[PDB]
Amino acid sequence: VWRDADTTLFCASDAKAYETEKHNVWATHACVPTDPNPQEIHLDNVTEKFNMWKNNMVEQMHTDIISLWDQSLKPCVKLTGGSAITQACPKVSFEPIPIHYCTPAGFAILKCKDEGFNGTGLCKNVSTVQCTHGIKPVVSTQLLLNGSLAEKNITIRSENITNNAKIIIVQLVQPVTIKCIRDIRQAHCNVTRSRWNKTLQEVAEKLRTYFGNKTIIFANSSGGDLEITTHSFNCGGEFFYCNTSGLFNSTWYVNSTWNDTNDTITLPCRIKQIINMWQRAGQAMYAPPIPGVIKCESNITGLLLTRDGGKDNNVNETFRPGGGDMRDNWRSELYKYKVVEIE
Amino acid sequence: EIVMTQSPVTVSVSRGGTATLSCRASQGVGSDVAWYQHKPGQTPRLLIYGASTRASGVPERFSGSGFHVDFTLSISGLQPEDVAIYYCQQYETFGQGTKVEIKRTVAAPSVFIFPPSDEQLKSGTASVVCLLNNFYPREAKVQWKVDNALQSGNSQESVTEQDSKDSTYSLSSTLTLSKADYEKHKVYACEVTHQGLSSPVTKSFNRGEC
Amino acid sequence: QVQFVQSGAEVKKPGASVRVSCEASGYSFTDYVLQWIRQAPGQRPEWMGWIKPERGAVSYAPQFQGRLTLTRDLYTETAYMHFKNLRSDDTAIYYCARGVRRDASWWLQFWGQGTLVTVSSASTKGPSVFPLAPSSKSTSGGTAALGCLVKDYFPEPVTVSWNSGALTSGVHTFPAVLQSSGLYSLSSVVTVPSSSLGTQTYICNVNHKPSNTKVDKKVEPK
Ligand SMILES: *[C@@H]1O[C@H](CO)[C@@H](O)[C@H](O)[C@H]1NC(C)=O
Ligand SMILES: *[C@@H]1O[C@H](CO)[C@@H](O)[C@H](O)[C@H]1NC(C)=O
Ligand SMILES: *[C@@H]1O[C@H](CO)[C@@H](O)[C@H](O)[C@H]1NC(C)=O
Ligand SMILES: *[C@@H]1O[C@H](CO)[C@@H](O)[C@H](O)[C@H]1NC(C)=O
Ligand SMILES: *[C@@H]1O[C@H](CO)[C@@H](O)[C@H](O)[C@H]1NC(C)=O
Ligand SMILES: *[C@@H]1O[C@H](CO)[C@@H](O)[C@H](O)[C@H]1NC(C)=O
Ligand SMILES: *[C@@H]1O[C@H](CO)[C@@H](O)[C@H](O)[C@H]1NC(C)=O
Ligand SMILES: *[C@@H]1O[C@H](CO)[C@@H](O)[C@H](O)[C@H]1NC(C)=O
Ligand SMILES: *[C@@H]1O[C@H](CO)[C@@H](O)[C@H](O)[C@H]1NC(C)=O
Ligand SMILES: [Ca+2]
Ligand SMILES: [Ca+2]
Repeated sequence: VWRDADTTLFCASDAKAYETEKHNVWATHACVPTDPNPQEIHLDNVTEKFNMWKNNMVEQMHTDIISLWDQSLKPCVKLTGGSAITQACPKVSFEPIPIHYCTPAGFAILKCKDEGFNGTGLCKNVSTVQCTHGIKPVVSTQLLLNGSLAEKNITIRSENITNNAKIIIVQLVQPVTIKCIRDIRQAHCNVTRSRWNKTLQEVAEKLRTYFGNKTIIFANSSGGDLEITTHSFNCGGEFFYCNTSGLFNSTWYVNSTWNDTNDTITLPCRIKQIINMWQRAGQAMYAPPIPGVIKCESNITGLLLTRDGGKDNNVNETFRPGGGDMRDNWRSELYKYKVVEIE
Repeated sequence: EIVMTQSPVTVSVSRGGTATLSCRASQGVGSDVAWYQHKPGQTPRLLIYGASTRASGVPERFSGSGFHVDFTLSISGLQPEDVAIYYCQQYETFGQGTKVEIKRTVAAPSVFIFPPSDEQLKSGTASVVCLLNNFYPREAKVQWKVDNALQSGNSQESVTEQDSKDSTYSLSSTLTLSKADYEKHKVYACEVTHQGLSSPVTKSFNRGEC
Repeated sequence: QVQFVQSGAEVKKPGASVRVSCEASGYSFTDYVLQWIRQAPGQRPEWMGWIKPERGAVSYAPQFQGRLTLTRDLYTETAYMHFKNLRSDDTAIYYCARGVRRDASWWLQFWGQGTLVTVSSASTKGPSVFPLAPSSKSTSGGTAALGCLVKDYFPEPVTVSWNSGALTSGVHTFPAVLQSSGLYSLSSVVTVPSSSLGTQTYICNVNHKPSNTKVDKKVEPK
């Protein structure tokens, strides 16, 4: 019949062959056009195991987005290894578009339709499709932006939630808008305070289903490169680094409500020219920002968290923002898919 | 919160026998448990991981079985070189350890007493040392007497690791006194009680007497 | 082969700071969690924290939060443990270690050689070495015991040999004890034929590298 397999996938997109924006440009040669009327077939009485943490689709997407970035966002200087590389570094238009991943002949994608499927285990409602949904390849840490939302309940996905070395992917039901704007390197981002606190209350409540009736604490990153200790992302081709202390700095007892004790949280940000690459070990330097107002607005649709360990602590659990491996970003979207080969 | 509780405190099995060590988890942890061997002064050594997988290079006499809350390490054909403390682990949490020793026939200690040297005394302190050599089992009572007064709280003991060839222990007890107190008394005695001795053995000397 | 080489022993006063290094080789440094574990005398292993070298993400055991930091240098593939506001019960062997597999970060197959960090108000001091002289009542044609008392040194460790390594059988060198004074002491003893006491020289060789003290002590019947 069929069985789990790894194969070379292809991508599909609605890219504009005329557009100068770099995702469009890449997708014009890397991908085919989307199918106007894609077919999805329910597999009656079929049960299948998935593992979002060992899904090779993720790796294929990762290598593609690496290629997109490499040929799109050229640094003035690269220090990959000990050798320094000088080159042209123009400002570009850079705004993600959805990319779909599809199986070639002889292979198929199975799709789990179970509500709040955690990404690992038996799916009861399976369908087959030729392509995934359209995934914007948004590169960020701490907050997942412009991603998919859970239908009904906040959903937690972790390879082992009690293993403090494992990332915890959180998917929200309601998005929280984050509005950013740009010493020409000084910038800042706003989130609605009431909305963000209601979210944390609900995230806390969900975490208690795994960790028990305990106090849930959100705290800032314990360390690492700036890309992961801040919410880093890009807007208008520029690399933003935003301090999220104002977002992760609260203690939620079992009886706590957002109502306890402007309605705006302002996050201080900086636009950096010197950055650590996510694709690759090494440093890249870009040109300063062009004069004028730089603005972008995104929806927070998920979080990347870690949890503190400890051999002794009852009473509370502490969670901190994390990320850095963009494969986890792709996983947050690809968790419900797996590739199979046909007889 | 996870607690890993090991038992027994000590396993004593004759050479060639099987040692069975247990580790209980306070909540279900699937197969996510490992075991280590630790000898004093050496780096801990991975034996078993994922409850049952033998680590590279580990002798086949080591095996593991476990799931959920119960975990066991078994050592068949027990060898003197397996004498060590064994720890179970669940991610960052470690159990308290279980000691494994070889069980052998009872062997009485040979006992020796050593007076303080002249050089030490000239500096204001007297150390008196009592040696128990090559005995089994490890449990022994060593009592210092000074002019027949039992001394307590002024001595420290040290014990060697079980010997790989004869499976015995040796033990030292060191009594520390000021020079002034040492010179106030005549008879210094170490009294040893042990399973291999039908009655306690006392070794003694008189201060200032060859 | 996967290999970790750590920096040398450290001795510190309470309130001081220490940095221990861990040089990695034989594998892809950025693809594995690197764990830091300590073990204090008579205690089980204790997790300090971990670092993921690709971007330096970390996790610190709660009891060390506020005085522990873990970093790395990707060019030399060396990890560092920075541990401050030290207390006496921080006295332990400190290790870096790595798991069996990338997705088994806790099952520690590969360990550095360890770094002793001693924390005490005591100051470095070499031992006094005193004789444990063979008894004048040693059984004729039987077995005698003699030894060396290696007293009042700091920090660990001390090594002891007999006759420059030529005498090894019958030797018991005991684990050190820590005295209420804050100094260590141990004894080394050996049993030999009583008939040898008049003809064989017996010398204990004591090395205390922390104070650069070496002692050769001849022990004979008083
Ligand atoms: C599977 O599909 C059926 C029919 O739509 C639905 O009633 C059921 O809730 C689904 N099961 C899961 C696990 O979501
Ligand atoms: C994830 O969902 C599966 C069913 O699809 C379930 O068997 C498993 O227990 C879930 N994992 C956790 C940690 O809840
Ligand atoms: C953020 O909020 C502050 C205070 O209301 C305001 O001054 C600023 O213009 C806001 N910025 C954005 C991006 O909305
Ligand atoms: C976390 O918060 C502390 C103050 O509570 C601050 O010193 C530290 O810089 C913060 N970390 C980050 C990444 O902002
Ligand atoms: C982030 O904000 C916190 C709180 O104001 C501050 O202590 C910390 O220094 C900031 N981080 C950076 C890198 O500026
Ligand atoms: C973190 O919370 C404390 C109150 O517990 C508050 O005083 C402080 O302003 C908060 N930090 C930031 C950077 O928002
Ligand atoms: C999120 O989507 C909006 C369009 O709705 C876009 O303008 C913005 O740049 C996106 N954010 C990121 C970080 O890609
Ligand atoms: C975020 O998405 C929600 C719908 O899920 C929408 O109401 C909101 O306008 C979006 N915000 C932006 C700026 O895209
Ligand atoms: C880790 O997850 C697996 C299922 O993927 C589960 O069987 C195991 O019990 C988990 N580990 C712990 C310690 O809970
Ligand atoms: Ca910069
Ligand atoms: Ca034997």
